[PDB]
Amino acid sequence: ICQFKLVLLGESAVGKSSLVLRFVKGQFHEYQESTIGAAFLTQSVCLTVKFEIWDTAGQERYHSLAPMYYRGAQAAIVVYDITNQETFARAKTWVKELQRQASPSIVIALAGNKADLANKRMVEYEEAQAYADDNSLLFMETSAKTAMNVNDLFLAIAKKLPK
Amino acid sequence: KICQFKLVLLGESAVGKSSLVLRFVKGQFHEYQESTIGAAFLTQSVCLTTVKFEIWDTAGQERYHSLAPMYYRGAQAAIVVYDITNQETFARAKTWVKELQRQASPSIVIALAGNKADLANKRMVEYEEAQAYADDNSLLFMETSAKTAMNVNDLFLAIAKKLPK
Ligand SMILES: Nc1nc2c(ncn2[C@@H]2O[C@H](COP(=O)(O)OP(=O)(O)O)[C@@H](O)[C@H]2O)c(=O)[nH]1
Ligand SMILES: Nc1nc2c(ncn2[C@@H]2O[C@H](COP(=O)(O)OP(=O)(O)O)[C@@H](O)[C@H]2O)c(=O)[nH]1
Repeated sequence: ICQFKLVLLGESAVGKSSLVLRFVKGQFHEYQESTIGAAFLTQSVCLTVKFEIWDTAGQERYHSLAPMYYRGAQAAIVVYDITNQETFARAKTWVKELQRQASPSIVIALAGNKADLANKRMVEYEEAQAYADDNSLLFMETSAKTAMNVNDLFLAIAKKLPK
Repeated sequence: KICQFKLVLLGESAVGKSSLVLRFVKGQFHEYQESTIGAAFLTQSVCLTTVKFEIWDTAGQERYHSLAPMYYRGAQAAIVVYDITNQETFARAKTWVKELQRQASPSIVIALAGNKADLANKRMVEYEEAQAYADDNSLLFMETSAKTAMNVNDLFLAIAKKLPK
């Protein structure tokens, strides 16, 4: 079993907490408090890769916390909301921050969350894909609400990590 | 440069959480008044860069550990209070330190306050047990008196110095 630390980043309300709860606990409850209720949570994927997952919900404003959150992190997911263009712009700022401040070996994924609300889409799939490709990022659209692509994002990260 | 943070107070009922908050925020103490800060939260600052605290009291809510998600969400600091005249309160402070370490952001700054230190002629919690305990858990520690204001401002100052700039 390989075990790694993974951090979730992104604007408040994009779905960071929901994504971690869906992956770790299997479930979703709408309008819950925006937190994972735990200092960190753990879950695995079999190829076995075990993730210790740190959420930044409630802490998004505090970029000087970066040293602590990124120390010993092997992976990160930057999350945006596909219905909110500003959150995609914001995601780029965190991708940049990871690139400048996290370990040079960190595996970064971008998640376009709330893809169940594709009718209210404001960030084009092809736009985020090009951006992800330009930055050597993993990219998927996700829905914590339905579970669409949630486990599979963590699996894609697991495959990119060292053995 | 005003950094503003959220701070939560934990500890057994009657240790002095509400008194400590009112002393820092309003400057004053009134003995035997209701165990509440009379506000959803209160704000006060410390100048170093000015650090502003939005302070949540748990007085009246101590039983309900299931509220922790809401209280700890977006919190950057916490103070766990005990009463230096009451050993069970110190034993209890350890339970809340453990709850914060398990359930709050890993980045949270945690302080330990031995309150009612003005009643040193009724002391039952050894300062050295408390200090050793604080050291083992990477906590800030001071004894305080909401009643006289001894060390109350300086406790929040010490927390402010440890928080991110
Ligand atoms: N429709 C939809 N709502 C979601 C999704 N993920 C999260 N939410 C909701 O969006 C709000 C914010 O989610 P939350 O996980 O707390 O975001 P966080 O602040 O980034 O941790 C809550 O009401 C969630 O239930 C999703 O994939 N689809
Ligand atoms: N002697 C003394 N009494 C205090 C001190 N702090 C609080 N008290 C008193 O202890 C009682 C409980 O305090 P309170 O602040 O309501 O505790 P809380 O339930 O933790 O909010 C009240 O009668 C306070 O006036 C202190 O530093 N010294």
